[PDB]
Amino acid sequence: GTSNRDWWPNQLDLSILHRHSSLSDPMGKDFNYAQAFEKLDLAAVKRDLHALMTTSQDWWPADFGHYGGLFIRMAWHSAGTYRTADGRGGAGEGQQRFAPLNSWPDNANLDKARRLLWPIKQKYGRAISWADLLILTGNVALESMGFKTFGFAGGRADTWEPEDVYWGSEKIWLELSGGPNSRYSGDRQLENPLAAVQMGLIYVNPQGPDGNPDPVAAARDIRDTFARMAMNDEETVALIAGGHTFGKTHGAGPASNVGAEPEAAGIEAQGLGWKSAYRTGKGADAITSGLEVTWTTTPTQWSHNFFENLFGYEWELTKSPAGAHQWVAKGADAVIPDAFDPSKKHRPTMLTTDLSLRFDPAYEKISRRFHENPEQFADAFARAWFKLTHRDMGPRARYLGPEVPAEVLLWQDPIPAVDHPLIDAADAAELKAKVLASGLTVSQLVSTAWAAASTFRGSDKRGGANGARIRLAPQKDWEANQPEQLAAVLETLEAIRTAFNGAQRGGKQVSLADLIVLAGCAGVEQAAKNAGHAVTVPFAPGRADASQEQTDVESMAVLEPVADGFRNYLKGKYRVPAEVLLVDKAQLLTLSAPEMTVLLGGLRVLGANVGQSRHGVFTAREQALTNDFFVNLLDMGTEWKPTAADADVFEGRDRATGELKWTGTRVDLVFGSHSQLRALAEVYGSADAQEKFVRDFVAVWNKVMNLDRFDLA
Amino acid sequence: GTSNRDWWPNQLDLSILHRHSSLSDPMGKDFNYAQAFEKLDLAAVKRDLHALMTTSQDWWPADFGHYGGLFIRMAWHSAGTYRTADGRGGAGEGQQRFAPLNSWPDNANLDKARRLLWPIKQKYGRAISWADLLILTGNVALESMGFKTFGFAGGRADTWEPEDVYWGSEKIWLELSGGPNSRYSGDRQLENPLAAVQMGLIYVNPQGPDGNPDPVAAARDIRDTFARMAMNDEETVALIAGGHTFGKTHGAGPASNVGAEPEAAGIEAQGLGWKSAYRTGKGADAITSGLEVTWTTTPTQWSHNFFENLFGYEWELTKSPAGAHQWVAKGADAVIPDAFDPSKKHRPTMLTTDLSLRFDPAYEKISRRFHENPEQFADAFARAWFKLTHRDMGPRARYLGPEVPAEVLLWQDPIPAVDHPLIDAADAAELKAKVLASGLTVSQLVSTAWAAASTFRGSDKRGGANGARIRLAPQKDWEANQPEQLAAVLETLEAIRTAFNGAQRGGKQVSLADLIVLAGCAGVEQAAKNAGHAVTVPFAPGRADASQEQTDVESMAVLEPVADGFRNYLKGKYRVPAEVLLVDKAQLLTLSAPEMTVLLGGLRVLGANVGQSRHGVFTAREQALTNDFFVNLLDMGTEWKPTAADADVFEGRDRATGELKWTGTRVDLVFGSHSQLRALAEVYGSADAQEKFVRDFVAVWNKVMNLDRFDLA
Ligand code: HEM
Ligand code: HEM
Ligand SMILES: [Cl-]
Ligand SMILES: [Cl-]
Ligand code: NA
Ligand code: NA
Repeated sequence: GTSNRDWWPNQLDLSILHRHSSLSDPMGKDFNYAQAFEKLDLAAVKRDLHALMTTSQDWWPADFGHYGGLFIRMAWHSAGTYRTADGRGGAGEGQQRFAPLNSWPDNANLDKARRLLWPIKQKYGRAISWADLLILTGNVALESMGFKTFGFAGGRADTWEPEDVYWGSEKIWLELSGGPNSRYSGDRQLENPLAAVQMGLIYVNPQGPDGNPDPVAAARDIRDTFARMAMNDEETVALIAGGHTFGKTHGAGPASNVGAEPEAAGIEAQGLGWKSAYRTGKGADAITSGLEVTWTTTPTQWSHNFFENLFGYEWELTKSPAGAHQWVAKGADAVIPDAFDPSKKHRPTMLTTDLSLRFDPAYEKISRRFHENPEQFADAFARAWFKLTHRDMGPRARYLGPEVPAEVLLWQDPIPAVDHPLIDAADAAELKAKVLASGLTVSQLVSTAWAAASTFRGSDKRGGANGARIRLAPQKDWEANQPEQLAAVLETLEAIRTAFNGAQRGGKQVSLADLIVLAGCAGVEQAAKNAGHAVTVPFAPGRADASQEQTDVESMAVLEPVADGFRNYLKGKYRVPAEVLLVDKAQLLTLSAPEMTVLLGGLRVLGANVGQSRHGVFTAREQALTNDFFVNLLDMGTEWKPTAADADVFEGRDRATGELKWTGTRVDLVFGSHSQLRALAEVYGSADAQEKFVRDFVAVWNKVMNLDRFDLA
Repeated sequence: GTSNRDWWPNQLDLSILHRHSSLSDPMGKDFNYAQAFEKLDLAAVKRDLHALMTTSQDWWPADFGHYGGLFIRMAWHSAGTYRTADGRGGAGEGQQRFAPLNSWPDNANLDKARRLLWPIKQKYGRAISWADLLILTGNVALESMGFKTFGFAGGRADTWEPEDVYWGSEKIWLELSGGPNSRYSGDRQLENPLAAVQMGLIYVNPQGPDGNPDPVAAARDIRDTFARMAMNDEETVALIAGGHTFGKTHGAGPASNVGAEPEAAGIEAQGLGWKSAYRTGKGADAITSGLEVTWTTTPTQWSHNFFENLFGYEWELTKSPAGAHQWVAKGADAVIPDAFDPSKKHRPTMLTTDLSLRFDPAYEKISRRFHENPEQFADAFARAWFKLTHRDMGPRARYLGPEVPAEVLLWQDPIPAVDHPLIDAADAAELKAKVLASGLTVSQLVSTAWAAASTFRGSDKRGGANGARIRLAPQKDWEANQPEQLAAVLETLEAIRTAFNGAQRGGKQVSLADLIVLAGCAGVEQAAKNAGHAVTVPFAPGRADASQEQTDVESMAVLEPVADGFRNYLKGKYRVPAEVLLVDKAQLLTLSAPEMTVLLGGLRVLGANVGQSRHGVFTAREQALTNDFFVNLLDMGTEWKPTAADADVFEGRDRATGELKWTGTRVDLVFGSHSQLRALAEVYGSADAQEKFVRDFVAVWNKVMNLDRFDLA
């Protein structure tokens, strides 16, 4: 059946904004996963998981009698899709069980691992999500094998459909770089927001870059992709060596024996895939990656044998039974156990990417320290494993259950506890009046609170106004935030804060994070009053202020808005049309298409544009909250043409006289072009809509102010 | 950006079941369009529309000074996408304003018509939908030009995104027949459910079949496509000749002058398309279809001149200025007015498809009768226009406003008024007890009520249990309905009804339509009791019994389920996989994916399958309402293989013993295969879910029972 995407393959796609509707969710409207999980008997789940580790199923027999390596791999891949650039991927939504991840070549035979878990998922039902269970299973694997983990938080609610993520443009699984849809350009520069070297891989190719088995050049790919997953060199070595302390790879015969991935398999496969024609197709004969490597002498027990072997032997190149490049210690005795035959032993083997940890000079220093000090290795690995598997879980306030680690980590963008009474409604009213009396304008107030709150992204639940990090490095100097205007606003607000707090009794004080938000509320209230309407914008106190020392500046860089259509801002010139970047930003802000539409048309007339640009300011009463944007955008009396100077800026002229009325960008004019967006703009641009517009504006404004407020959840 | 549809183009698509979520709807959850419309001042709207008719705008000047022709065309195209095979298309959702219809070649320049109506839409806002306004504007055009309409009903709520409709498989707009994706095969047999001859046409090609200007062969296409749109010969001739009493076509220069359709046009085009480089690009120079025909001597006034000209002249083949085939009157004087120059006149002209009305023998007899009896023509066209524009609106209970015609029409599938007191709760308890005492089984009761209620389709809102049409021709004889079993159930229920009604006082009686549904409720209650649960199923009385003379048997045929996965029924072999047919039926029933899931798993264990098939009856307690379907479908102890005899039937065998446990179809096993469906099935198949399953089952059962209950809405 031919579809709209077939006829108009470049039209903007809005369906990303209406994923995750109540229609696709089996749970009731009022289901609260946190409440369910808080009553789980986590200890009982962990006992069942422990027993599972050594209870082999004949349809996928356990290597060495123990599923722990499989399950660590499973949990690492669940977490390993994460990209810092947009926060997408990661374990936090259990997306490994949906397309396309459930069928990525790097996730081969993890469909077996998930299926092994069904009896436990079934037993506990809605009290443990799949997302939580994949991570918990990896922790219990670790623990069962003698490794002390750093802790565990629950609270990853399940999702019910695929997320829309850009994973690349290649049309062939695993395509080597340099093709028509190459993710590389220049001197091996991977395109943002991608964090893997080939389509369908987690990070790197285990044989080496595009299959070339050079440990030195592989190290460059590891470093780059791990950095794009928020891990530095120490964390990267710890994670790779830690994980390869356990289990084995699977490459017993040629890869051509392996059949269709799950999404392509027949219905009788019942959601499994990669059925293999090689011998028994499983167990001793398993084929997963096509490598055949077993790292340590005790693959079911924590040890420091990975680095003993890596440093203790000299390595030579060889091929697995499927023909993949890997390495063997030919000088070694046969000390590595066989997974099924107690009468066989094997020499040590390593991947090309393992040898990277010894032959890249920076890695070698770290690997040597871990080798000589395996207690340092074990702490670094525990910490990095916790970070890997919680990186996309959001603020610590989301963490559930009895094993949450008490240590506060810099990467968590931590918010100090509030130890004092909060402002009440009367206090908030007094502060709103003081802000408006200071001389700060509607535009200043709205722009500042927007800048503070709109760094939130729901992909990894980082960002938002909590912390008052707008006042700190680097947010204070981001171009989108108008650093000299911002500095003057914050000085005024800080003076108001000092005066209020100095006048109080009995410990009551307001944070600057709360005041920035409250002051934006006052701006919105004043804008409505400018338009002849009395409204109260809701405000919830309880944000706290983080310090510069509690703020990782380099980690915060990926939150910088380089495109913010809601402020008509584009930091430079991108291949991606600006209207596409708008929808992407709306998706990160968790906005539907109606909410995006109302919010943008109101921000335009409140004076939120960077630089005070006139683009899209389709009103003669700027700083009044009206539906002017929509009424004037939709007026057929105005004709629109791209300017000679810039094809992405448009002039709106009176159709009869030629008189210049307005200018606008693609972000502005898409609302008059796109057939779904224009239908929305019509609702808000109708003569009966002034009350609706104001109410819907205030509701979406409040939603944005509260995106990071999981303390109130 | 590579998507799941790219990697797995044949995987089942569930997004169709989650269109139209509250996420995409700008109106609040509680907006009630019927209530808004009821308060509109329709008379004020109609005065505005009358004024618009001759208010010419320079960007699209009115032909002859009057937009009426353009607007009748616009309304005829809004309604003209309708197909009886599935009920999809039609005017009832205002889909003309969204892709792909807004950009179909046959809808060229209707983007201008819709834009002319923005100021009226804007003025009245939410109280008049676009869907209603398109139809209203066509009525006003008719009225304005001297034609008295049969009436008008409001009530078509707006929608906010494209419907998913199969419009064909061609990848080229307007592709002629016999291509790789041909919609024709055999002896010009058009594939169901399609009702147009080429992709992007409303019905037929105005030049003739595949462009061949043969009025006789064109007549064959007209008859077939119009019958696929629920119109017989009399209605077809009345509509074409009525419509072409007005206005003109547009073909002033070569079609190569006309630019991108709306969905492909530049952002500066602000939602319009087909910009033309020919002279002024508009008005006297307009190009729409490429034909240049004006039918009558008074194109802005109702007349009898269409049939005078059709019969009064002999016709010669000629070419328009764009090169299209059309016809000109031999020897005629220049009597037809020019649209813009009062000093020019033109000879009568006709389309190939107009000449069909004279040269097809059956049409000629009707056209002659209308020529000789123009009052008969006027009444037939009025009646047909009402039917055209209301065919997809559903029961008369949905019709709103002061111009609804009182006459009840056979095509409306009419339901007699209720003139008596309804049964109360005590009476319903008494009847349920009589039903369960009769010996009728759970399977009988559930199957009968399912058969009665599941004929509903939300595309055109036909069907459903109101009317008790299951007892009439043709529903009583449909194979899916198990005619012999059904007859024995109905006999028993009709005896219960007669006895109850005979014992009443004061006019109280129960209809058989209500009793059928109440008896199904009793079956579900009994099934719950069988499973050890205390459940009460909701029941709302007030259905009435329609007569055979109120039930057009030929129109009812299109409602026959030839595939009903809910009963594991497939009438024959289709190209389309059975699971795809299931999702299609769930969409017609207005179900989401969770609702489809719960409903099918419950129906299986209640004994709803046609023929008492054991396919998918994964329980050892048939006729008990449990979640056995899900728990047993998801048991990894069972292995599934297609049978040697039929690849679409599967055996489930104990994996260790080889013993046969179950059989299933594709409909059954898709719930264990498709990654989104299996996630749903896992919720219902978990140890904590028996209560949720029962409660969600009873809710979706009741939803299905009430689909046509617009008397309660
Ligand atoms: C440069 C990064 C990495 C590469 C290229 C890599 C590559 C692979 C490959 C090719 C296998 C074999 C899959 C199979 O054939 O069964 C695998 C196995 C495994 N990997 Fe990694 N890996 C990386 C990092 C990780 C990390 C960060 C962890 C966890 C902290 C991890 C843990 C595991 C485990 C436990 C297995 C064994 C699976 C089993 O016993 O069934 N790896 N790795
Ligand atoms: C065999 C079925 C039909 C065919 C092939 C047909 C074809 C066409 C075409 C080619 C045009 C010219 C479009 C343009 O260039 O602007 C048109 C115009 C029009 N048609 Fe039809 N038509 C059909 C049925 C109908 C019906 C059922 C109605 C209404 C009851 C209708 C009402 C009109 C009107 C009023 C116009 C004039 C538009 C104007 O003045 O701008 N037609 N038709
Ligand atoms: Cl994601
Ligand atoms: Cl439709
Ligand atoms: Na994420
Ligand atoms: Na329809």
